[PDB]
Amino acid sequence: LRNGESDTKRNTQSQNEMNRTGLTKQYLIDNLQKLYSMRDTIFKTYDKECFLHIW
Amino acid sequence: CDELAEIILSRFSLIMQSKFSKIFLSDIQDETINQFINKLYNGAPFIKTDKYIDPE
Repeated sequence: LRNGESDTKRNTQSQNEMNRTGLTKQYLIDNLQKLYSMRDTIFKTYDKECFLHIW
Repeated sequence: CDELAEIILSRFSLIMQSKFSKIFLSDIQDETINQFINKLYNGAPFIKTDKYIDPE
């Protein structure tokens, strides 16, 4: 006559960490055309509201 | 005379209402307007300004 017993306890603790970084650079020719008046329109509002418009 | 009084009330109100003026729109202290009016009121066949006064 043979009797057996058996126990077991497991305990697993895990940790993850994932860091992602991306930089998608897109070259459109349209964005180059819109560059033109970007700086100039700064001094079109200066001209209209601070300086004399008659010769 | 009641019918005549009402017409005169309308005729006189039209005389006092009918007054014409020229109105310049610009910034509240843009000294160009004063110069522009001074030229325009006197003789001024040709007046030179910039695009921002927009006479039309």
